[PDB]
Amino acid sequence: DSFSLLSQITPHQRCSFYAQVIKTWYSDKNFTLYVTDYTENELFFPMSPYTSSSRWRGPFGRFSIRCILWDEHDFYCRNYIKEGDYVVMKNVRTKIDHLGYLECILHGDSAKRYNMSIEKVDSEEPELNEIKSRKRLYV
DNA sequence: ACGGTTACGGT
Repeated sequence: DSFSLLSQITPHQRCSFYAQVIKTWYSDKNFTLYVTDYTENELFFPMSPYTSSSRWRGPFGRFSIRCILWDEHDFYCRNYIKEGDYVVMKNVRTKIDHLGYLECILHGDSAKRYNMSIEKVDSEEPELNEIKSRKRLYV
């Protein structure tokens, strides 16, 4: 395998990437992240800066992807991965939601068939240098 | 059934 920029991923494949967590949302069914590497993808939602009432502060346009975490991925991350953290996600599955937007999914995988994972990366890892420099262009 | 639909809500 190898890592891809969010700009390079497409629907219905397995992929790995480094990203920054912008937004998290827990429910009693799953844990959801919205992550960016500050590269654009035409299948991402165009986040608006004009919204009345939003805690989103960017990036705006098509720069972030929703990640739905199920089961062990959910339970592990829900009280651990926080907005602003950096993460590395490996071998996750992509699909398209009902409105045609790219989206990434971590199903429960007890049989350990897929080797999926998500861990925090220390804010200072040099693997984050690109995300950090690109971010400079949008702030 | 292996699920949750919409870019907020801020649980």
